[PDB]
Amino acid sequence: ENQPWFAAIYQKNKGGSPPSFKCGGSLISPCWVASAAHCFIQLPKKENYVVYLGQPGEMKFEVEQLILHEYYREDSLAYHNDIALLKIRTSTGQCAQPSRSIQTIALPPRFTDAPFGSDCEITGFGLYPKNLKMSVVKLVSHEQCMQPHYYGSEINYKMLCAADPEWKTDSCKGDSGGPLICNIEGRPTLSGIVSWGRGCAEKNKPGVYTRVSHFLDWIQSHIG
Ligand code: NI
Repeated sequence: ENQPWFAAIYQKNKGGSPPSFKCGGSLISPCWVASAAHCFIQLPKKENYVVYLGQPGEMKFEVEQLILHEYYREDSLAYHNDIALLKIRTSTGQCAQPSRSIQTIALPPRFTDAPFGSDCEITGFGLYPKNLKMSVVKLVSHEQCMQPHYYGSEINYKMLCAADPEWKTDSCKGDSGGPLICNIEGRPTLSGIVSWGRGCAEKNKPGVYTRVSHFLDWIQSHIG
């Protein structure tokens, strides 16, 4: 749901109507929100979007800068390098200010003993904020995909593989997207980037997430 790190990105609608909900993101820095690049590739300009933080919510930000990954590409199977950075700012010129309703979520450690983490949950639907479920999932390596029947019994959880062009993925390519959270070292962590749409909440066919840990450098190359 709405834990202090959740950011609701909206797309400024034309005319007098109200902006519509677009895709979700995570507050990784007081001045930075991470989200899916495929939510912006069709309108790549900063001024068409407004992010909301807090409990609309407790804080309104306009995006001073919109950074899509330079190697973003959509083949007919999945979104590769599907990651985007939003530098947020208020009308008063301030960035997001920490509280008990607005906190930053931890980024993946560069290295840890159990890289996949524990109790991983994806965000997604089952059109508007709060039809959003957080479904517990099972991250897997590319070897347990395409053939999980050769590794274990079937459970009612969805399996997800890290996005990779060399290994055929076949995952839903929704028009929306959001964060994948795992518990690394006992702390909630922005582990992945998933897409929201039809076929994105289904359990029997494995899906695909953009693995945040593979972009650390890139991220920090824009945050530091
Ligand atoms: Ni890895």
